[PDB]
Amino acid sequence: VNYQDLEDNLNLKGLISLEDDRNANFESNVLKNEKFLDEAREISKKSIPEATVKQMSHLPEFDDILTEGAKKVESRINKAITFRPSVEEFSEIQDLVKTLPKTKVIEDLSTKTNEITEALAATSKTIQRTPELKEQLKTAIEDFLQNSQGKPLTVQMIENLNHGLRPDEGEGRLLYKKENLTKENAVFSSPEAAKIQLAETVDFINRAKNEGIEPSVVGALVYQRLIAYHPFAEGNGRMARVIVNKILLDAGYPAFTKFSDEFEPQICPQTKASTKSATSSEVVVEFLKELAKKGSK
Amino acid sequence: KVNYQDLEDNLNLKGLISLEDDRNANFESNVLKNEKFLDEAREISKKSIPEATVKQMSHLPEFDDILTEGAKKVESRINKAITFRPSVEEFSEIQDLVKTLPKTKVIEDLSTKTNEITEALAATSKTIQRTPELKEQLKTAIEDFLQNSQGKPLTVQMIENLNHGLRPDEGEGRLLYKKENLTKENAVFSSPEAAKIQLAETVDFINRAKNEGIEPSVVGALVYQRLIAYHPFAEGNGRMARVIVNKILLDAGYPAFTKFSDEFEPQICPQTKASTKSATSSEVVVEFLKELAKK
Amino acid sequence: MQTIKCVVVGDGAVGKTCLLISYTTNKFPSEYVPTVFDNYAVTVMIGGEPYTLGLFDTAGQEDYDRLRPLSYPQTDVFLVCFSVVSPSSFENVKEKWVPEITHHCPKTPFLLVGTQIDLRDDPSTIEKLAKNKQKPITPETAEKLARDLKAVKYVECSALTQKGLKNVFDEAILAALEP
Amino acid sequence: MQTIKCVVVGDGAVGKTCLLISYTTNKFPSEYVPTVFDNYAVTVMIGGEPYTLGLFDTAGQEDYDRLRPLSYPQTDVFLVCFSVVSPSSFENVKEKWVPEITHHCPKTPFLLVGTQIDLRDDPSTIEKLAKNKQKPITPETAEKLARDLKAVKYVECSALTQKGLKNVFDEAILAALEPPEPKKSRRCVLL
Ligand SMILES: Nc1nc2c(ncn2[C@@H]2O[C@H](COP(=O)(O)OP(=O)(O)O)[C@@H](O)[C@H]2O)c(=O)[nH]1
Ligand SMILES: Nc1nc2c(ncn2[C@@H]2O[C@H](COP(=O)(O)OP(=O)(O)O)[C@@H](O)[C@H]2O)c(=O)[nH]1
Repeated sequence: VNYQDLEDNLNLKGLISLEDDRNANFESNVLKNEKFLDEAREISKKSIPEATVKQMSHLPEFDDILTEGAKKVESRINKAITFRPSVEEFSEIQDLVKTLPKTKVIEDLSTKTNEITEALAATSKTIQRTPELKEQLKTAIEDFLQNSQGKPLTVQMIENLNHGLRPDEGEGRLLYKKENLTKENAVFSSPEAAKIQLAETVDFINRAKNEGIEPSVVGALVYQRLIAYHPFAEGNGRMARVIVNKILLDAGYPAFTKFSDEFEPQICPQTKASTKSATSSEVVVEFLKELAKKGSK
Repeated sequence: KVNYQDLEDNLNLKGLISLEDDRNANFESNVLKNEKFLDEAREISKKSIPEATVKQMSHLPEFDDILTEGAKKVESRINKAITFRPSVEEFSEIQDLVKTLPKTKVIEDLSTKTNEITEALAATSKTIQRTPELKEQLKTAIEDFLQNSQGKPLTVQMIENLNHGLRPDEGEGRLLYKKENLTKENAVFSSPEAAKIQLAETVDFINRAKNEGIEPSVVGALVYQRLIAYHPFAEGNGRMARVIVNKILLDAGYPAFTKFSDEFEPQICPQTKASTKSATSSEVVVEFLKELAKK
Repeated sequence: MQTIKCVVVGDGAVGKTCLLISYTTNKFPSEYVPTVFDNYAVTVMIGGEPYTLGLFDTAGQEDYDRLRPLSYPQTDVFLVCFSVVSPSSFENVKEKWVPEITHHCPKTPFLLVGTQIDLRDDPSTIEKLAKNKQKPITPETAEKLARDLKAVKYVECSALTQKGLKNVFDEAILAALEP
Repeated sequence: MQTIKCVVVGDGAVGKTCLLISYTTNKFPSEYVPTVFDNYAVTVMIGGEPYTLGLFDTAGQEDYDRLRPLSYPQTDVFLVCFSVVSPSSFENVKEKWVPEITHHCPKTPFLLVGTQIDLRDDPSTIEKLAKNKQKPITPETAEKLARDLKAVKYVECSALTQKGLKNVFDEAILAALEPPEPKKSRRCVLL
């Protein structure tokens, strides 16, 4: 638990202190949050016959039954994303950041817009084959970079960004997801827990910048948890890559595209127990390695 | 607008009006443009629309405004009813009306405040009177609420506990907040999400009003009206509002409030039958102080 | 197999939600009712064959005029409701509701459903109407209005006492099955 | 009219939600399914007469072990699912699922349903199983476990290709018409 004796030129200690504070308040901010609990209660009751609901309502344990599964899932996710490295992983992250290419001059807003657009294009064959879609996403990226320039990030900025990154949807679509979704075999936060921890991630991004915490490590953690939270109905991948690439490009690092195909399913905790899931620190290491791999190309 | 710069004010009503002007001016951003609020309207509206019609309508840009127009018009109607913006005549009348209220110099202790709020609830309902066990359970919630809120800023969590404490006959597993828009004798209430949003605004309003020294009897009147109009919780909204308001009153030395007259209560909220004249925010305050002056 | 979609329209506060809850639960709701009753499906056996009956509540308030007709597609029968002790809601049957469903669903049958029968003889209700020089809507007056607006028939019910409530949905199924 | 409540259980990621969506919508869900399929009712025709078939999805994950049985009351037939390319999910049929439904619904019929047939011929799936010295579950292997665990029969389907998908629920309806008996919440009081 103690890192007082380890070399630190990335403010990882200050980063770990932010995660410890957020983690210490996770139970109250999420597990004891009544909007979260009410969501779990309603969803759970939809599968229970009304005769059984009337019967169970006389047992004091009934509320814990309705909410236990939801709380365990969020706790599982929070355990996967909370950054608390070992002494070995701490020094390893120190060496890995030194291997990243970092440009002295930071690109202007127009240039950042193009590079973040191209980073999304490399991930999707549809963006490449569809010039109209790429131009639409380019505008959303430009709008997000204009509104967030020299200003603290806000959830409204992310809502607008996510909506901008979904131009092929059709009118009237819900912004946020309306139910718990599963990706392949992975678990995501409940809609309400995702909204709660989306705002905490925003606070996490601002504090890390104010505290001078290594942006590449910040980008890694932000990528993992946004994907794990999955707040929005669609476009969570695009949105995460745009936010992370802003954090990186603001620091002069190359834009991020995607993890290896073998490593992506390890980011989230899974429903198939045989799949080994990666810890938050392991995600950071593989992120920095992937970022340094783009300095070779 | 209307000018108050020349009016006598020993209640900090000017500060109260300025608080309401800021909240009202940000109502559109805080509620109507809030995506959690719009998403709720979108999902509820689509539940009644056939899937074939949704696919057709998703090609029309106006579709999203159709899903949320009705919900936005209801909240605007509610906010218009609760926003405190009195005329110069109502301003001066409220000033005189507060001077007529009985105010005890010595403020009661925690145990005494608990009992008086308990009795204030007892007079409103015949059920609590005939059932001593129910009355004892509500007395514990009020005591717990007064202990956790003494000398500390009010929080939504304190109210959530209070509301839950005032619902002891429900059974386990019940949702705390309401799950849908409800209507009571043709009245309109805030959507579940908009009621949560504006419940928090009312909490910030209560704390800010106490710091700014705004007349507590006027604060309690406004708080009673909007809590009832918002109706955030599945049950116990009436009991909960009376407890919070009576705390605001008893903290200032005023007698506890019970209920408006039977003729005036349905005028607090906007109605579904348009022929029913609804009372303005200032008219609710005026009637509130008049009922308080009688006690 | 075959489903029957029945949409309940009419002015706000005429009892649409209550008559749906009272018909589906056989218990008049005493607590605060929902704005719009959650759409409900029952497989009714009245007659010789089973049919899935879909009951759909609407928001009669003027604020929902744009959204409400989006629920009308695939409707088999409408229940244009007015409160027999509310002359304005009766007048809005001719002024708004029948023109609305006729505009969106021209060849869809509808029933004129007078609600809240129990109040027709309530002295306090009659006295209140008489102050405004109004009087409850008699069945003869509504029957005439139903024939003028080409309604299938005029039926009336009280969600509170369930009098004629079961018959209102019986006739709606008959109107949908035999246009 | 009689209704038929069919509850789908089994380990996580065996394809319960997908086989329900592919059966009720005739389209395999592309990209992201709900954790639990929204319970759905369809009118199926059996014997010339209509039956309301109620399809209920469950969360197989361990985190929902206390909540899941509360959906079991008035169930007419269970679909104990396992992935034919997941030996652990097959093992959990004997180790977890059949004991669970038997505890709560002793006299309620259930089918052993092998899911994801298409992956049994997938070379990448065969390769991944071989890494752990594992191999797919043959129909003969699952049919023996069905008799051992007193299952009605073993049926097989692929939600992706819909192969045998319609047949799985046909057998589920036939098993449901074998008269069952009510269910119990076990009543495990705490503290
Ligand atoms: N006496 C009486 N009151 C009724 C009847 N139906 C509804 N109400 C009352 O009328 C008010 C509005 O009912 P509601 O269902 O919300 O009307 P809606 O807006 O059209 O859905 C409620 O206070 C009900 O209690 C009835 O048959 N008899
Ligand atoms: N190839 C193939 N994949 C399937 C089939 N059914 C489900 N899947 C996949 O299995 C994964 C988990 O399926 P899911 O429906 O969530 O299973 P559940 O957790 O038991 O509900 C998803 O990635 C699906 O794409 C199938 O029949 N064939």
